[PDB]
Amino acid sequence: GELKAIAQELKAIAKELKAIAWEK
Amino acid sequence: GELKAIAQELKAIAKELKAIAWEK
Amino acid sequence: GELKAIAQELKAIAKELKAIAWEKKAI
Amino acid sequence: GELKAIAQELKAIAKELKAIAWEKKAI
Ligand SMILES: [N+]
Ligand SMILES: [N+]
Ligand SMILES: [N+]
Ligand SMILES: [N+]
Repeated sequence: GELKAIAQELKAIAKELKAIAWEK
Repeated sequence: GELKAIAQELKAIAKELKAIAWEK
Repeated sequence: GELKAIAQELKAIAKELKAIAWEKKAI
Repeated sequence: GELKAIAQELKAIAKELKAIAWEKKAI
């Protein structure tokens, strides 16, 4: 449910932070 | 580096939220 | 800019989690 | 309790990300 959708958002953010690390 | 460690923390939280969903 | 926008999103998720926690608590 | 503790952690990470964003900006 809701908490699963939030967990998916966190995993998407985790990928963004790793992309920022490796350039910006 | 730092941002990778934070991304790992977010992925660990995502797993906690999914565990909370499926019981608590 | 991007890190600041992600910081806002995480604070917003924290609010959302407290609302969920409360709804469960209340019920 | 647990969701509230995770909410605090996410707000703390948001602060940490703004500090990082700022350090990069400043440099
Ligand atoms: N995001
Ligand atoms: N946690
Ligand atoms: N969100
Ligand atoms: N943290």
